Amino acid sequence: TRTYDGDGYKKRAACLCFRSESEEEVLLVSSSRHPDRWIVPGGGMEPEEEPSVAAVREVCEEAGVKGTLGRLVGIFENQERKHRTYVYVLIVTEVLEDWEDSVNIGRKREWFKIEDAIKVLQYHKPVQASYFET
Ligand SMILES: O=P(O)(O)O[C@H]1[C@H](OP(=O)(O)O)[C@@H](OP(=O)(O)O)[C@H](OP(=O)(O)O)[C@@H](OP(=O)(O)O)[C@H]1OP(=O)(O)O
Ligand SMILES: [Cl-]
Ligand SMILES: [Cl-]
Ligand SMILES: [Mg+2]
Repeated sequence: TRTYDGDGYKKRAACLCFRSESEEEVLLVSSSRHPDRWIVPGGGMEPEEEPSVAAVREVCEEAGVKGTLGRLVGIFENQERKHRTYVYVLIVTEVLEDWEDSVNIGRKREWFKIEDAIKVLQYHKPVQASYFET
């Protein structure tokens, strides 16, 4: 069930999934519509679901990782698609071999240096590239 802010923006949460507390390498996943493209894992908040809980759930489902939830980076809007995403830091400590989206849609995941994550996100996901700006 999709959820919405009072202005009709779809509510989402995502994590920047870093290998370590150095925050030098981040985990991206393949787009569902266009698997040769990369995105930051994330998705819709469920009814009454805390944003931090949605963020951790979505990255388990999409990226097959778990770890130590860190700070909220910020809340980011996509004007064209009308959604508003809470973006958290997650320090990955568990990498699961088979995860929901690997099994269901053959979703891929890959580690990127921050500068390379920004590069591959820029064309189709410039707001997600902006997650990294600070
Ligand atoms: O229309 P697309 O380009 O395929 O994009 C879709 C769409 O995102 P937009 O809202 O930016 O269009 C989905 O959202 P809904 O249509 O379900 O509201 C989203 O699902 P989430 O917001 O829950 O992530 C899904 O992404 P995914 O399959 O990664 O969950 C994402 O496709 P991509 O981001 O993979 O291209
Ligand atoms: Cl790192
Ligand atoms: Cl976006
Ligand atoms: Mg998603």
